[PDB]
Parts: sequence; structure tokens; C-alpha cells
Amino acid sequence: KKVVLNINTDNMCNFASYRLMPFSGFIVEKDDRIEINDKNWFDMIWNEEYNKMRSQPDMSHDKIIENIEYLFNIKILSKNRIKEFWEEFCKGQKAAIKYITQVHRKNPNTGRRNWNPPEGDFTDNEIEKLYETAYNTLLSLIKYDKNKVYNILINFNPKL
Amino acid sequence: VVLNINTDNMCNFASYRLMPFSGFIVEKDDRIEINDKNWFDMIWNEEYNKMRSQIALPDMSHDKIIENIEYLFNIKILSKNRIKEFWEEFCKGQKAAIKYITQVHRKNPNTGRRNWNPPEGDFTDNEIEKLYETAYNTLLSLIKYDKNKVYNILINFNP
Amino acid sequence: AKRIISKKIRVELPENEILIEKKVVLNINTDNMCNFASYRLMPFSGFIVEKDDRIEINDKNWF
Amino acid sequence: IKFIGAFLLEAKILITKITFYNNSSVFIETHNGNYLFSGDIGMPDGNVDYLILESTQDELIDYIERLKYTPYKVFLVHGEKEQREILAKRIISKKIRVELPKKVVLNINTDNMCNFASYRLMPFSGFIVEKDDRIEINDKNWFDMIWNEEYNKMRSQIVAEDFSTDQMALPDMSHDKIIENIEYLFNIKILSKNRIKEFWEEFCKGQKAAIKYITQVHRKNPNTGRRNWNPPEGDFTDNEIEKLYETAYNTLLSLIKYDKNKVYNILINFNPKL
Amino acid sequence: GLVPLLVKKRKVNKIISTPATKELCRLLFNDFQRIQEENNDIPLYSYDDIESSFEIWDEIDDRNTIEL
Amino acid sequence: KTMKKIYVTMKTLSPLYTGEVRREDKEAAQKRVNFPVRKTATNKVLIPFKGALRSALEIMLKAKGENVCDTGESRARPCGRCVTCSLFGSMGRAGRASVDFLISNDTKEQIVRESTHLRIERQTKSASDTFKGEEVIEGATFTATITISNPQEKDLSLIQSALKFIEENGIGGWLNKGYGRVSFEVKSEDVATDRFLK
Amino acid sequence: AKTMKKIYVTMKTLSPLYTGEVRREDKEAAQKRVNFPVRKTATNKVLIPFKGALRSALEIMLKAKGENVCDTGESRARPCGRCVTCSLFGSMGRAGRASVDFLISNDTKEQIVRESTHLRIERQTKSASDTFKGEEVIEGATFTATITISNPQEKDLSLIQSALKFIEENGIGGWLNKGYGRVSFEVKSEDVATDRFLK
Amino acid sequence: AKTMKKIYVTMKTLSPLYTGEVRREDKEAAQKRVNFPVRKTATNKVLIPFKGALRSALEIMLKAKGENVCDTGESRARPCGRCVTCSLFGSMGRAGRASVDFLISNDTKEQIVRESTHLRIERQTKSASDTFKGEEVIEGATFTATITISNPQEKDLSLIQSALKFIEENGIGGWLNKGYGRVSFEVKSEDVATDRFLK
Ligand SMILES: [Zn+2]
Ligand SMILES: [Zn+2]
Ligand SMILES: [Zn+2]
Repeated sequence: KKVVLNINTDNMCNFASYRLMPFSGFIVEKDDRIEINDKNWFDMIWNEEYNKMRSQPDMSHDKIIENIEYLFNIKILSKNRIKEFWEEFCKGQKAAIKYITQVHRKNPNTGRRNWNPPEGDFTDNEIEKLYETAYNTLLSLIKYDKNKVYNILINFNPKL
Repeated sequence: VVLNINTDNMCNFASYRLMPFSGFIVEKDDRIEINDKNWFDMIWNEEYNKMRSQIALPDMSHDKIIENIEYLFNIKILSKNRIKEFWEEFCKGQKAAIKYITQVHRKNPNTGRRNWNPPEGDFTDNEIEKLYETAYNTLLSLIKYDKNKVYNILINFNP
Repeated sequence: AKRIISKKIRVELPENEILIEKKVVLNINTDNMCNFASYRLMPFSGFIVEKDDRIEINDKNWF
Repeated sequence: IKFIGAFLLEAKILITKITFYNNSSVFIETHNGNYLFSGDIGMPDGNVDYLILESTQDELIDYIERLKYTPYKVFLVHGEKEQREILAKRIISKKIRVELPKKVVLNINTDNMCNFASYRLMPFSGFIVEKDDRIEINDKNWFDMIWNEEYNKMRSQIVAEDFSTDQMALPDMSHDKIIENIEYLFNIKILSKNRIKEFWEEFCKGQKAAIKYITQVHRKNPNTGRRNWNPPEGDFTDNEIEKLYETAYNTLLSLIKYDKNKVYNILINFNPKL
Repeated sequence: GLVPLLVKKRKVNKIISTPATKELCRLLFNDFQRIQEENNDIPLYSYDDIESSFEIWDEIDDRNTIEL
Repeated sequence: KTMKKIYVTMKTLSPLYTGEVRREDKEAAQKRVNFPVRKTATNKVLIPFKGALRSALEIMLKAKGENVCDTGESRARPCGRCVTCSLFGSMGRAGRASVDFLISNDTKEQIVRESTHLRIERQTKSASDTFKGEEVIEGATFTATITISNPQEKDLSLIQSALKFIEENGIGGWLNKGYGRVSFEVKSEDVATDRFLK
Repeated sequence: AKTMKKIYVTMKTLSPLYTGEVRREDKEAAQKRVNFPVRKTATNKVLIPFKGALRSALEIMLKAKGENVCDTGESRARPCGRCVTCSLFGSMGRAGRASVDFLISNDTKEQIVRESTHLRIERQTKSASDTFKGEEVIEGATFTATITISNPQEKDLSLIQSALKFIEENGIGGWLNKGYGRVSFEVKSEDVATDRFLK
Repeated sequence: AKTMKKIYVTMKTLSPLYTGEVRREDKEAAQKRVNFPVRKTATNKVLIPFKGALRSALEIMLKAKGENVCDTGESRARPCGRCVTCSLFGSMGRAGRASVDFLISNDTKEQIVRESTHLRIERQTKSASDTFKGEEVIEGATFTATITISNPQEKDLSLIQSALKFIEENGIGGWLNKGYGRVSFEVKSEDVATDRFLK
């Protein structure tokens, strides 16, 4: 039967000799309290419940160097790409294949891959061939060893 | 503080019980009354007449209302446009809503017709006017209820 | 035109400027406002008075 | 002018072809009228428009009745509540307007009137809204309008029985049949990324909300005869399109029975974001 | 004397006058067009223009404030 | 590069009706009229024009055997490999022709008149229903511009053929009853895209 | 520099204007009533994105004149840095000198924004096969912006005013092929000093 | 010295505001949903860096005016320790005198920050070529900082207010060339003594 008012009662006007304010909120009921909580409370509770539901091949050793040099020069493989590739490589080897498939995944509705577009005047088949070259080059790198994957990716992204 | 609001229409979101509200927090003598939109309309008329001065609805049960509304929505007397306009005039007030339903149900003495949509299906004239009077009585009996219950009744026939 | 000038009134004969601006003063307290539906609103009960060059909204105390 | 004391004008002359004349008075000509701050007296032989005249009697009327082109308004200053009033009454008798001394205020209300005590007035109870550049004065029908807006938004925010554990009798078909059907209904454009995403959104808010969503997309309207599915992409016949829509209904309703992890792991192979 | 010409060029949207001005102009305009044709001077407007002028003619009397 | 600028001028040869789309204007007018006209806030009359040209060329080119899709059937996805999808648009690649709304050259109070329509019973010959609706007068002039961005050759010809189709069938609504019979006049020019650069 | 060009733009809609909602919470809390919300401020005005329209206008115009302007419209394009659009609106290294505001309206969304009903009509039944609702800004509604060039070159008003005629003949945002977004621009330019607040 | 000028700044967003997330953990855990998260606290309030905006405003305006100020914005550019921005905001030797706090919002992320769709539209085919999600602070959010000048050498409040007028015209945060970050400051200064807390 106890009523608690959780709306700020400061910005209150005066009409008909009565102090009043139009409030826009939610009456909430518990086992001991009937409270009046604002829209902000309902946003907090909604995001809390939604978060509760949410909380339930083979190439050469120099061919790969020339390929990554070319794809770094034409700006399709970049330091960001190499950093994310090394982060997924530290997570394992299947995850690197998963990341590389997700980047190379051509969306069937737009016909686009998440790679960076190349610099220079290239035909569309040439751009698709460079996309395939990036996919095959990094997929071939997932089959090498860790120290070697470090030694090839360094000279391109020295931070990682 | 005092609640002058019917605590019905309480839903169940998560493990909490809620009701969406829109009203006025009046304060007087630490009573701090959480009133509704209906107190303020009265209080507005009080001040409007104060400034400008110095110069029985039939009780049908809820199930009967739902059954008659379901039949009259299927013989196409109560249409979606009709339910929407009744909702607008109910929002404007109970007197405006009685005025709207009286306007729709009024048999013009010259033409012999009413502003309801005609019943779809084969009937007789006496049956057709009985269905019209059922529409009048059901909507007038809907005016008797509160805004939340009228909304919950009419939202299952015109979303 | 000469006789109207003699009666002290300005004449513009059709061979030839104060900015009159009817204003609307508010004259009611605006400190205690509230927000309901993204509108800074305030209920008042008052009197609209129509003066010359000036339409004043004036509270009950004025009346 | 701004009657601070000490007056002001707009340059912010604190009291423009100005010229002084003995007050025994400043003549500030502007393009917006030729002001004349008379000062104290105890006169320009030209166009006056505004005569800021300090009242502190018959001598003031004499002063006024020697200015060619009698002034439009005469701001009365430097007097008490009665003095500036009695001089004002005398000047109104000589057919000259007196004036006894931000955000625009835009009144949006009616124009009924009265002739009350020589003060044309009208009773109004209303609201005063303050937009950035203005303070509108509007009637109660505006308040009813914004109340219908907030009610018809506030009742569309808790759909009830949402995010809550309860309850069904939903159909049954294997995980491999659900996968096959969702694959077919994603190739033909019936189940889309937006449809799968909104189904997951209404599935997180309970099984009941997902049932309501799916029976809202499968409801053949009795008037038009159009279910709210996206139409299939191909050359299917009308009976086949009906069967494909029914398969979509049964597949999604059967997926509601499976637990949330299985629904997620089925529906992120067709729409990666939920 | 120039209202039906403004109706012809479609530059006027309302024509407010007193009721007696409306009824008198429904004699003056017809008489002007009659004179214009009978004096064999290219008619300044037509009878159609007069009729359309009275189609867009509202009337208000003395001491009645219209808010437009 | 260039652009085609087809200026169209439309004179109504019949009473015209296009229903008001705006809900607030329809509610405010629907206390007096039962069928308001689509009116601008500048008190001019606004007819939709892209859908008429697109529907005209779709119905026409489906009869010539040309591969044109249907964007009028319910939630149909446009193809993208058709002349109508080039000149009016597809899901990806917008339409090259920006078709403007047919705005009147005159105001609401000069070209729009309230009209009374009836429903006569077939056996007592008496008015059963009466409904007031607004209609645009015969003689009202509506001007639109068509702005083809990447101009091809047959675009002006197909737009003119669509305009002849709308000249026969109609613009707006109530077309079965004789409403919307209009005449179109065309003045096209090939302007440079860089013609605003000084 | 010691000067800054301030172009004060005033735009008036001559056709219904639609620029759709970008805020996903606001779009998902307005697609309960209107299928095409307009993008609005939280102060209940109407935003229109202006810079990209100006950049697109000058890019289309100056690629047709024969200048060396790059395309920043194609997917993940690198702005070169050595054209006038890259000087005015921005490269990867440098930022653009022109700081284009949004076109925020002067009025709120109850005096300018109306809900309309658009259709899709079957061609062999001449009747509605789809109905949707949309929000739109009325004709004769006034929006305001201020482009602010920081290192003012000479051909920097005559380019921003030549784009503003291109956004008069084409449109500013939204369904520009149906007829929406036809507007008129009015420019009152001014070259203030940079130190005009210091004094 | 013996007194401290306590400037109290209150800022209202007149346009969408964006300042990017600096925290790598918070950014990378947001790239799943939003490509451009905003700078947020772990108290779910929004931080905006303020000092550098004030120093950039005063250095640009004071270089323009003709006063001698250092450019602490170039690569390998040291402060002077003789300029007035080197006295107010600091050098590599002497500390700054104004301790400019962050512009911390008065609300939480759930009430001011919305995800928003942003586009890159091809200039020829007038269709979207890229889509991305950004976070943005809504219009009408109020942020509060506190500048505190020690040794209050007079002309401080005038310089700070002139810099706030520059930031009001130009913007604070990111995407300042597209219409983002347009603000309105509200100064409420004071001169409370250093010894104030001593009971
Ligand atoms: Zn097509
Ligand atoms: Zn460039
Ligand atoms: Zn320095």
C-alpha cells in the first residue's frame, strides 16, 4: 500500500492554485511497494533484460612475400588487416580461416567483399583476381608456422 | 503519497508488474496525489468557467461487449475506420463520444437511414435495425469503461 | 496638403519611416515550466488584453 | 529605446545625425525614425517621430505644441505613478499616443473579445510552450493532442507477457528440417535478414511475442488477401506460394520451441547480426 | 473597374466588398462590357470574367472584422 | 557530360481529382469535404507523376513484347535489366530521370472547386448517397520538369509515349468516371552538367 | 588565416521533403506508426545532411567540366588530396576547409512534418497492391545552415553557390525521383576575421 | 596564488555530437555492433576532451590577431613558455594554469547516445555504396566541465570565453565538417580562494 514517487518533483508549475506537473512514466508494482518510475527506469530494465537474454593450399616462401608486397602497395592488405589477421592467428588456426572467409565473403545481394578496393585503374575481373590472391595468400600463410608467420608479416605491419 | 489511479491494466514485464501511465502529479498538503488526465480536465473547466465568469450509460458486461463487437465487425457494421473514429472521439471525452455515436446512430427523418455501414449478408429490415441498435448500445456501453480497457478491447479488432 | 501640414500631420503626396511593430508581451511568470512530450510547457489561467500597438497576455492579478 | 534609468537606443547611445539644442535636448536622427530625448525642461524645426519627454504641466503641452509634425509616440519618463499618468491623459486628449515605460511570443489561440472597463480583454486558460526561438501560447486542444501522442506511444512499449518465463503446443520438425526449410526460404526471398532479425528480436521478448509476430506475418487479411510475408522470387504458382508461406509459418513456429542457443546458432548462419 | 481583368490574369484570389457593392458591380461590369463592345474598342475583359469575378467574390458588411 | 531537361506543361481538359495523402490535411478537410485534393502548403495542387509515367511505359512495353518488369504488383522487386528500371529505377541503381511533382501554376482558390456527387438508386431514381469532393477545374496549368541524368536516346521518346498514354487514360484518380483527362506539352533540351559552374 | 568565409544558407522547400531517419532507436520507435520516418533532432526539428550533397554536386559538375576532381562516392574510395573538392570538403590527410552545418529547420515537427500515404498500384487491376505511410516536410518550410571556409580561397563561394544550384535542380535528400526534395537556396555570404571573438 | 578563478562551463548540443572512443578495449568490443562508438565512461556517461579544443581555439585566434603564440599542434613542435597559451595551458617546463576538466555529460549513454546509419552514396548511380553505424550524442544533451585557473592573471575569463565562442562556431569532437558538434556554452565564473577548504 506504500507509494514511492521516483520522479523528480522540482520542475513543477502552478495552475488552479494547485502545484502540478505533467509526468510521463510507469507505475511499477512489487510485493511491498507501488512505485512510480520514469521512462529512464524502463530503458534501464529493458536493456538489462535484453543483456540477460544476450548473456545465454601451398605456395612458396618468396611468392607470399611478393604477393603481400603487391597487395600492400595497391592498398588491399593494410596494417589494420595484418593486425586483425595476427590477432585471429593468436586465437588459433581455424579462427584465422574463419576471419579470412568472413572478409572474403562476397555478399550475394550487393556483390561486395570486405577487402579494401585497390589503388589504380583496374578492371573488375582484375579486382576479383586480386581479391582471390589476397584470400589464397593469407590462407597459405595459415599453413605455415607462427615464427615464420611473424617473419613474413613483419616488413609490412611492424607493430604486429 | 496518494494514488488516485485505477491500478488495473497491470501487465507482466520480466519479473515485474507494470502499467504504462501518463498523468499529473498534483501536490497539496503532502498528499501528493498522482491523479489522471480526467481530474485535470475537470480542473481546467473549473478555471475556464472561473475566468469566463467574472466578465447514464447502459451497463453491459465485458464479455457481452467483446461478443457484440466481434459480431458487428464481421457483418461489417463496425469497421476499422469506425473503431478508429470512436477511439478519437473517446479520447476527446465521454460526452464527445456519446455525441459521435448518437450522430452515427441517428435515423434522419427525411431519408430514413443511419450513418452506420450496412450489414453485410442477407437480413431483413427489422434485423438490420436491430443490429444497428446493438451497435449503438455496445459502443455507448463501451463509453462507460475507462480508456485503458476500451483500448484493450478495440486493439484486438483494429490495430 | 499644405492645410494638413498646418494641422501638424505628415503628408506624402504621390510623388515621393518608423518601424511600427505590434508586439506581444508575455507579462506572466515563466520560471516554473515543465517538460512532458519534449515541449517546455506551462499551464496558466489568465487574460488576453488587446491594447494599441501591444497585445498583452496578463495574469489574473492584473484583472 | 531601452528605459534603463539613463536610456538606451540602437550604436548603443546611453543618453546617426545627432544634434543638440538648448533645453532651457538631444535630437538623435536615425533611419528608423528621428528620436528626440527631450531631457529635462522645467526645439528642432524638422521631423520628429518619437519624443522621449521627462514629466516632472501646461508647459509640457506647450513644448509639444510647437514641434512641426506632431510626434507619433511620446515616451513619458522621470515621474511618479500619478504624474506620468495625468500628463498621459492630457496628451491622449491632444490625439497623440503615449507610452509609459528576445524570444518572440507567438499566440496560437482564438480571437473572441469583450469591452471590459475600457480594456478590450478575453479570458484564456492555456499553455505557454518555449521553443528555442519562440514562446507559443496555445490552447488545451494542443495539450489533448500531445496527450493522445504520449498515450499512443506509451501503450506501444510494453506489449505484455514479454521477457518473462511462462507456458504452447507448438509443432515439431527436426533440426535438419528446420535448417533445410530456412535455407530454401532464404534462397527464395520469403525469409529475409530483416525477417529473421525481427523474429529473433520478438523471440527474445518471450515465446508468446514471437508467436504473435509470426501470426501477424501469416495473417491473410480477409479483405485484401495478402499475407505480410515477402513474396517469393521465382515462377511459383498460387497454390505453391500458399504452401511456401505455410512452410515458413510452420518452420518459424517450430523454431520457437527450441532453446535460445539453438535458435541463435540456426539463425546466425543466415543473418550474422542476430 | 479592373476586378474582372485581375480575375482574367488570375492574380486575385478573393474579392471582398460590401453586399451593395457586389450587387451594384453586377450592373457596372455588364454595362462596361456592353459599352466596350458597342464602342468597338477591344473588350478589356469578357462576361465570363465578370461571372468568375463573382464566383470568387465574398461579401462582408460594415464593422465586421475578418481575420485573413 | 550532359543531361536532358524535359519541361512538361499540362492543361486539364476534364475535371481532375488526386486524393490528399497527408493525414492531417485530410482530417482537417474531412469535416467539410469527403474527398480532398492533394494540396501543397503553398496552396498549390500537387499531382504524383513518376508512377503514372512508369505505369504507362510498363503497360505499353509489356504489349510490345519488350522485357519490362512489373513494379505495381504487391511488393514486387524491380529487375534492374529493363528500360523502365533504367529510366525510373531498380533496387540498386536509382532512376536516371528525376520526375518532379506536377505543381499547378495557380493557387487552390482559383483552380479547385468543391463538387457534389451522388449515388442514385436504380429502381426509385432517388439519391441514396451524397458526397462532396474537391476537383481541379478545366484549364488549370500544371508544370513539371524531367531531369534525365545520364541521357540515352530513346528516353525522350518513351517519356513522350508515356505522356500520350496519360493523355488518353488519365492522371490522378476517379479515371473510370471521366476524371483526369489532360493534355501534355513537351519542351526538351540537352543542358550541360557543368552549366552552373562559372 | 586572418579571414574566414561564413556563408549563411537559407533553404525553402518547394516540394515535399523526405530525409529518412538514421537513429535506429528513433526509427524503431517510429516504424510502429509511420513506415518511413524523417530524420529529426531530439529538439524536435528536422536535420538534413548537407555536406555530402555539396560534395556530390561539385564532384558530378567538375568531373563533367573536365577538371581533375576525384570520386568519393564509389565504395571505400580514397580522397586524393589534389583537387578542389578535396581542398574544400576533405582528403584523408587534410580536412576540408568548408565546415558545412546540417540543414536544421527553423520550425518544429508539428508545423512542418506531416504523415502521408503512398501507394503501389497494380497495372492490370488499377488498384492498390501496397500501401505505406511516410513522413515528410511541407512545402515552404525553412531550413538554415552555415558553411564556414577556414582558409578562404577566391573560387570558394562560386563553387559552393554552383553546387547550390545543382541541389536546386536535382534535390537535397530522399525520394528525389518521385519529385521530393525540390528546394530553393538563398545565400548571404560574409568574410569575418578569425580573431573576431578575441577583441 | 591566493585566489583561483573557477569557471563553470555548461554545454548544450545544438547538433549531433561525436567524439570517438579512445579506449581500445571499449572500441574493439563495440565494433561488433557500431563501427564508431563514442567516448564513454565506465559510469556510462560521455567524455569529450575539452583542453585541446580551448588551446586550439586560442592558438588559432591569437596567431590570427597578430599576437605571438606557439603552435603545439605540429609534429615535433615544442611549446615556448613565453606565450599566453603557454601560460594558460602550459609548456614542457612550467605547468599549465588552467586545469580544464573533461566535458562529462549530465545523463547516461542510454538517454543521449543513439546508433545511427551513415552512408556513402555513389555519385553516378545515386545509390549507397557503403553503410556504417556510428554512435552520436543527441541534440539537447547538457555536458559540464570546470576550468580552474591558478594564479588568475586577469584577461583569463575573456580568453576562455573567446575560445568558447570559437568552439561554439566551429565545433567540439569529431566529424566537425559534416554538421556534427555544434554546441552552446554557458559560463558561470567565480573567484573562490585557494584556502577555501581549510576548516
Ligand atoms: Zn525492371
Ligand atoms: Zn580529391
Ligand atoms: Zn606559447
